[PDB]
Amino acid sequence: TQLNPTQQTTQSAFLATTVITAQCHAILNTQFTPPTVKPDWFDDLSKKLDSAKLVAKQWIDDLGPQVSASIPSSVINFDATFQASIDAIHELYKADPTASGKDNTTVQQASQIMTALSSQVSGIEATVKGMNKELSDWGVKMQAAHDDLVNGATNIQKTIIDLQTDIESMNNAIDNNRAAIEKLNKDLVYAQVAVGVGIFMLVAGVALTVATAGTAAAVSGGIAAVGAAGVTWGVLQNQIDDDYDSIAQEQKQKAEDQQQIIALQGLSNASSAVVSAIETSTSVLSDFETTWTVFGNELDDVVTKLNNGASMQSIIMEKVMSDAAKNEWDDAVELAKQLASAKIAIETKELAPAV
Ligand SMILES: C[As](C)(=O)[O-]
Repeated sequence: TQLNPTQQTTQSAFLATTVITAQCHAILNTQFTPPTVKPDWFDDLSKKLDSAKLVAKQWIDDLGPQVSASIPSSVINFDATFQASIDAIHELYKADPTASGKDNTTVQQASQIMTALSSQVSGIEATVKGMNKELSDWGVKMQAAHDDLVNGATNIQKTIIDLQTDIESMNNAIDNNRAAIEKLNKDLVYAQVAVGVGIFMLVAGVALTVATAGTAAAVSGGIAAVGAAGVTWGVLQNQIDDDYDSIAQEQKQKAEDQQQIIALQGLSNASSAVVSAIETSTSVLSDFETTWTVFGNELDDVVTKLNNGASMQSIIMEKVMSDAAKNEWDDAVELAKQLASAKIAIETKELAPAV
């Protein structure tokens, strides 16, 4: 069975911010080690990686947990007043089911109940919008760091005239792998069934050189995918194998220092993935804001109707007052509670393509 509209935007928004977190961890799992003879460009490119890692940590340590928690708590924290409000309206109707007219006290109370509930929705709208603005601002900083890393690698790669053909091959495989991993994550974000509570993050370094992480001239690109009880470590290995198997063979033909230069775009695999995840999050956070805006305007419509002389009878038939809406809301709250307490596992490994 499928997610109802409020469930869908709740879950999608939350999973998308969880992908940002996963890819920030992937940035932190990106690394490279100088060759035995450290070249002119190493320190400056390393600083650019450090800058990307710094921005990643701001999300992991501060902004991320706050944005991600705001999505379910907006639903959870609205529940008590929403229920009491709808119950009060039902009770008003039961006591005076023919009440109509702006001077009728039942109408007046119903109007005041829905006006106050709408004012609460407007506050929630602003809260979500503010969160999406904080994400936006942070994402500008991450984009800057990403662009600087990309451009740094690109300029270095231009200066070694012999390797241009191998760099092209590596960067084709890198683009292929990025796209494949991105699809795994986007598929989850946009899934239309309940993900459950077994949500996890798979974070890998990917050897792009013969030299393993920590040894001279090594390059380790980062990848991450979110899944739930569908991503697996075996799936990630088969993709790495699919995309990089041939590059791993080619890299063995090259000197250690050369393999490193060929792999330098890998240092921004993780940050390109974070940039994509920022894109997706901004979109589904707008969808989530829209969930609240729609609801707010529905309540406003009830207020307008009452003030123009509508009967309570006409109001009790509206969508917001209906049994279906109550049951969808109740299901959205439950979904949101499960997300808010979900304990998201992080598993970290170092992977290499096949030989
Ligand atoms: C009451 As609602 C935010 O699920 O439309």
